[PDB]
Parts: sequence; C-alpha cells; structure tokens
Amino acid sequence: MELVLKDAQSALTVSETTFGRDFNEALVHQVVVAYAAGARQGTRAQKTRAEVTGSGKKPWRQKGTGRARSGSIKSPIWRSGGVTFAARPQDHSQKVNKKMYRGALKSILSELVRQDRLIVVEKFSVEAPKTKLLAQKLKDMALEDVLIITGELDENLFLAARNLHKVDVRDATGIDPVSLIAFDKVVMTADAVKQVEEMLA
Amino acid sequence: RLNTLSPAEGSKKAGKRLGRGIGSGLGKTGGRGHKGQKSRSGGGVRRGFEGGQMPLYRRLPKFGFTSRKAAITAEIRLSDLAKVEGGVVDLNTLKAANIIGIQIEFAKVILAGEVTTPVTVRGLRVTKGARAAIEAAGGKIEE
Amino acid sequence: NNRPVYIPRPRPPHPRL
Amino acid sequence: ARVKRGVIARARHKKILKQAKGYYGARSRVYRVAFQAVIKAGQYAYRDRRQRKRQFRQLWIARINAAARQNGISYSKFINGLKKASVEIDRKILADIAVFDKVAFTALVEKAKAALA
Amino acid sequence: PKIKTVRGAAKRFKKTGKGGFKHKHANLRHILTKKATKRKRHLRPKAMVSKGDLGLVIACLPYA
RNA sequence: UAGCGGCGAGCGAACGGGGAGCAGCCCAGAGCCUGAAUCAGUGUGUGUGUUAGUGGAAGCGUCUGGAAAGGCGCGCGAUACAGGGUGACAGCCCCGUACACAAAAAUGCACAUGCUGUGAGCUCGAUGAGUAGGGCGGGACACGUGGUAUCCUGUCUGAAUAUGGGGGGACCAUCCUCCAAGGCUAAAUACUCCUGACUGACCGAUAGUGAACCAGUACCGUGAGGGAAAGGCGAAAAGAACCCCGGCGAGGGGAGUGAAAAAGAACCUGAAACCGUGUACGUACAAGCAGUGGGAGCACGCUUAGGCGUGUGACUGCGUACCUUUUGUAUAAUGGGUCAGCGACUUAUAUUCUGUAGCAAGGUUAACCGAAUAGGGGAGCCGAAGGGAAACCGAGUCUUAACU
Repeated sequence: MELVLKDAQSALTVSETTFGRDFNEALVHQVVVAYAAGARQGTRAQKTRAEVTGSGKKPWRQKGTGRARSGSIKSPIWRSGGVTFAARPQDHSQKVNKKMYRGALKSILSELVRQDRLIVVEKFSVEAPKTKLLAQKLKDMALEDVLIITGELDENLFLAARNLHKVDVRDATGIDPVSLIAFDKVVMTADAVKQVEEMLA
Repeated sequence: RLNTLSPAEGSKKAGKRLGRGIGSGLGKTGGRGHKGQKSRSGGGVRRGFEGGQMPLYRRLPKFGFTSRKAAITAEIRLSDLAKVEGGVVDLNTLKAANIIGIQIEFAKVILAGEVTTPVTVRGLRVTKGARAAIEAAGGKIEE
Repeated sequence: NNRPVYIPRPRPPHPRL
Repeated sequence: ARVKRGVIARARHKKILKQAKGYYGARSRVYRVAFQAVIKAGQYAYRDRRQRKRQFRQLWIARINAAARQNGISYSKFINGLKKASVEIDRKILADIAVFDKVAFTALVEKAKAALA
Repeated sequence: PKIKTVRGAAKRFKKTGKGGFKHKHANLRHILTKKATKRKRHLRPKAMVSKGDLGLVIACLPYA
C-alpha cells in the first residue's frame, strides 16, 4: 500500500500484506502477554517444613497429653516455620511461534498506520549530542511521546534521547511489540522501513 | 492502547479451586468424595491395578519379537519423490532432502499419488503402483 | 502458653473388664 | 505475592455482627455464635413469611365468625350464603367491615340469609 | 520426568490403525490334548481389546 | 526406544546426529648435531585493573499550610529526571548520577628484553610377564548367570611377544580395526564460607534467616543438644521550668514546648474478645436453642397535626444450636471457652482430551550462536499407509495349498 510523508511528500511502496492486513485481537494479545512474562525473572523462594531451621524431635508424646497430636515444630500449621507449598525460582517465559510473532507484529504495524499513529519521514539525525536540540526538533513536530526507529543506530541520536523519558531511539532489528503498542507515536525513517519488510518477509 | 487488548472468548477458564466455601460448588473435599484410598492425600492405585485380580497385561501371553531390520527401513511416498533434487533419486541424496533420516539404509516407494515430473530411481524398490505411476509420468526403473 | 514439660502418668483405677 | 486477609475478614465479621444486633449475650457479641443466630433468624424469617398469611387468615375468620354469630348466623352458613349470592368480598375486607361498620355487616348477613333461603 | 511405559504391557498389545489394540488369546499355552480342535483353532488368530479394559491399556502404554 | 526384570514393581542404554571447547606429548637408548623451540623460577620496561580520591550542569514569585519538594505563573540544565536525604510529592537545596581525570607505595593479568635449570632436529634399535587368558567366589557395565560378550578383583594357575596379540555381545572361520600389561596434559564442566555492584509481578515484624531490637542471647538439659519473646514519640527533645494534692512517693491536675500531649517516653494508627460509668425502654406469678411473625405502651426526633423514623418491648402463634460421621442425631456420639493473627489441592517435566490462536499436507524447533524476548540453528519430533510374530508385501495385507 501507499505510505505518505509529511515533510518530503514522497511516495513510498510497501507490501499491503505486512501493512494492510486485518487486526488480529487474539493473536496480538497472546504475543504481548508472552512478552511481559518473558520479562520476569522469578527470583523468589520460601522454606518448606524440611528447609526450616529446627529439629525433628516430637514436641510431646503421642498419647497422654491433653492437647492435639503434634509431629514437629516445623509443621505448616505452626507459628514460626511452615509454608505448605513453598515457592521456588521458576522461569515464566513461554514459547511463541515464529510465525505467530511475525503475524502479531504485522497486525500491529497495520493498525498503527490505520490510526495514523505511524509517521514515515526521511533521515532523522541530530548534528550534536545535545538533548536540547532533540527536544526542539520534536517540539515543532508536536510530538512528545515518540519511538524513533532508524535503520542505522548512531551514538549521536542515542545520547540525545537518553535523558528523554518520553522519547525512545531504536533500530529496526531491535523492535518489540510492547514498545510499538505502548508509545503514542512511532517515527520510522525511510531506511528503517525497508529493513522491516526484509525481516518480516 | 496497551490497556485495551483482550483475549478471545473461551481462551481462559480460571481453573478449579478446591475447598473454598460452600457456594463455590466443589468445597469440603473438593470433589473427591468421602473416605477411602482415593480420597487420601497421595492415594490411588498404580497403572493396571484391578484390586488384586490378575491384571489384563498379565492374563494375556506375550507374543512376537522385535526386528532390528525394521528400524533401518522406511517408505517413500510418490508426492515427496519428485522434490528431492532435479530428477534423480537414490538411496543417497534422500538424507539431503531429509525424508528418511541418516540411519536409514533401506527404502521403498509406495503409491501416494500426485506425481507429475518424470524421475529415475536407482537402488530403491517400487512396490506395484509406484512403477505404474512414474512410467505414466515418464520415469524409469533400474537396479 | 508454655507446654507443661512434665505430663503426669495416670493409673487405671477401674479395670472395667 | 503474599496476601493478608485481615481487612477482608474484619469486614465480613462486622457485617454478620451488625445483622445480629439486639440478640442476647454472646449472640450479639461473639461471631461464632452470632453467625449461627443470624442464619437461624434467616430460616425463621423465610418460614414465617408463609405462616403470616395463614395466621392472619385464621384471625379474619374468627372475627367474621364472632360478628356473624352476633347477627344470628354461623360462619360456615354465612360464607355459603355469600357464595350463593355471588359476592367476592374476601375475609380481610369482611373482618375489617365487621370491626368498623356494623351496619354494612348487617346488610351482608341479611343478604347471605336471603340467598340461603 | 517423562512417563515410563509398562514394559510388560508393551509385549502383549500392539496398536492398530484406528487406535485399537490386538492381543494374543490367553488359553493356548499348555494342557492342549483335552481341548477340542475347534476351540484351539478359534484362539489362534489375534483379537481386539475390549472397550471396558481399553482405558486400562491406554494408561499402561501412553507412548506406544 | 533396544534390552534387563519373582519378565512383577521397577531399572534403562548404545550406535548415530546437532552443539560448547579443542592439544597433543614423554620414558623404558645409543650415535651425529648440542641452548635447538617450548616450559618453570628470579630482574628490568610498556599497557591494563585492584587498594585512598578530585571536578561534576541548571529556579524563582504568589496561594494553601506547623513546615512545601504541592497548586498556580513564567524560566533554565540534560552524554546527568538512576537512587537517597531534606518539616507533605525536588532534573534545577544537599549527597550523588552521565562524563572527564587521579597513585609516593604494594599488587594480579597480557607482552618485549636478561639470568638460572631440564631440554631441539636426523639415523638405527627398542616398544611395558606373573601380565593377557583360564578354573573357583564376588562386584561393575541398562544387562539379576541367563545362550552372556566386555571390565575389575580375593584365591589357584598361566602364554605369544609382532612371521605376534586384543576386539568386533555364546562360539568358529573369513574379513575390518587397534596395539594392553609406564606416565604427563589447560578448554568447554560443578559449587560459593567470603568481597563489590546491580536486579526482583520476593517478605514487610505470628511474614522474611532461629535472630530487623549488643540472638544463637535469655532460658532448658549432666551432656551431645534444644532454643525464644522483643521494631515504630516528634521535622527537630523543643523529653514538660514552675505551681498544687501526695509519704522530700507513685499517680494526677494546671502551666509551658509543639501543627498535634486521648504524640508524655506504659509514647504512630489503636480493631475484637473482655471490664466499666451515664441515658432511654423492659424486667420481681413466670417455665425451655432465647429467635421469628403479629403487637400495645413508653422515650426521642421529622414534616404535618396523621403518620414516618430510631430505641425498647409487655402480651401472643410457630420454633429442640453448628460441624463431623452415619441407614438415622436436639441427641446423653465426635470437635470447639472467646477474640485477633496464621493454617490445607501447589510446583516441575512428560502424556491424553476440550476451548482458543497461528500455519496447513504440512506443522515446529531443542541445545547452542546471537550488542541477544529479534534473527539464525530443522539435529530431531509428530502427521500424511497400513497389514504381519517377522522376512516381506503394500491400498492393500495377514490367515491358508487357496478362499463362496
């Protein structure tokens, strides 16, 4: 399909399958959920009745005592020692098929174009590594929360946006569904656009 | 929009939680009934147990034997016969197509249909209809 | 609060056989 | 993700104790006893929602029977006369009329007597 | 860990095309003189596992 | 999976393939040539790192307030809005942070240059004997003595030596492959008593280590050993001068400090059981799961002047707690003195079914590589073809000499 520009007014040709396909609600949600789960690290643990410091001696005899039968000071129904099902460090990452990941990414890109949240422009660069310059460049464009995607990563643009929370700078290869969804506006360079079709295929 | 995505209806069920109140349905033993071996924690009978009666897999006699030659043989379809490499098919170069496996050293061709390109097979065996199918296509058989 | 460290040992006065 | 149940548990206990207000002794102070008292009050309320209808029906019949006999006719005869005369006044109105309007009841018994005869 | 097949079961049942199981009849080992030829002949061919005990067979050999 | 197995419960390979990492040598000996490479130990020099550190940008006015970092208005820094503190929430008040620098002295690592010690290269020869193997008894290999190969060993025996010997799963012949009875060798691998930084859909004082409070302490035991409870004033002690009751008390009432003293150290919030004082109503002729339905009177308030609400409740109909276990419980069957807190279907890997999503006669990767939730990687697994014990055949196959 045809992607219009706002600065050079130059036509761009892009496959409609990767930019004009329908929006799959179910597929995108699964990929987004999978991405969040993969961000976890699951560094937690408790002590079961075997790992609690203590001794296995019976608190009192089985019979004769007037109170409930007890077996150990570390039973889960006892104060200061227990946890019936203690947690262990676990991996929460889940598998997502390559095609499913690509399909969700294609679905997300198409809808950004439909909601005009995606803006394609020519090369986006800053002459000097100054956050002030980048802020001015984004101010006249009426953009405050933007994700800058460029074909080639340059330290000059990387340093300029480092201290800008609402602004992110990324490469085409390092593109994730969550970032595209989260950011209000996405700006893609002409080079950045081309690499997307090649990797998306 | 990150707070607007939802899953498809019926994708989630929320699972079953046992022993959480009366109105929840399966509380008070959570659907495992009253006393008994099956109601105990960790209880149950191993696979094939019949309560003491001779199990079915013990009442019946063992039969047959395992043939080692069967693990080194495979069957070749007509559909995948023509997508190996050009128009020549042999015991070798099928592993390159990855349709038999490295360890396989015997192969047969059976009638699976959908064969168009004429192909030549050497060192393989075409049962009855594979010979007819390729000959119509324009192939040949030689050992 | 504290389990009695000593439990008295009783006797069977009544055999009840 | 440890979950503490102090806030929720205290809310549930307060709700039950509020419903148990006015009961005697531990039935209004102790939750274990208050819960049983509240549940039993629920059973009685459901049961008495049906006994009330029959209890008032008995009261109306007794009032009509006293008023009808004072006029010189039995309750069973009086009701039969009304059915024969095609009068659809129910017991609640009949008892109400007897207590307040004696003349209206006298007309009714007179009408019932005529229908029977 | 992965499930362990019941080796004894795997030596007595063979899976078929439609998910059934074939087994050898269980009365043709010894004490054969007193048996009629008709009964021995009918026990020679393999037979299908009954429905009632099919569920038991599935558990024993979940892989085969 | 093949196998092992009272062929029960169970145990469970190898060949082969894909990856991480790769490095080969020496003695059993003489000669020629003899620092000839590579190594280990002691000096010098370069680089880097550790052990102290230094600089480090940019805000003010009004409103609320005990106090603003908050609201409102207008500014500036950012290769620094990572964090912590500051009288409520700070990019611009402070410590820090990105960034750029720093070592007299001691040190690990990678190089170049000296010394010490064994030691290059070529020819010829040699090439591990009470050993291999065997009998008996055991053990280890998935392999429980079974038809049982292979390895190790207590006991008794015992070769050939390269025209020789070992193995190829009883064993024999033919072939293929290797050379035991002498040794050395970093890499990928396992763990954290300890040190630094960083992270967490981990805990937040009955939790988290037994121990957030000088806790393995108090305390218990002859001893090995067992083993607690206990966190919170306020921004700042500004921790209550002084007066009065009292026993030069305790405790209290004033005064003062503070935004707040029902924040006064018995100190944030301050629930429930439990114990009290006051007010309204009821109760000393009335029998029982103590409620429920009806209901007079009384005391408070509301509009209207009749009721509506709140509390109490004479009198009256009906009514023998809950849980558990049972054919069946008010049962005199079990359990609970009450309150608060904690306390029981979880987790990992496989397999089957259902729903849902992707792709579709195809589907999908694992380890691993990867400036890395991407992309590579198709080793492999499942499916499209079954029948037979198997050879084998194949939309057929098996059964049988062969099928109506």
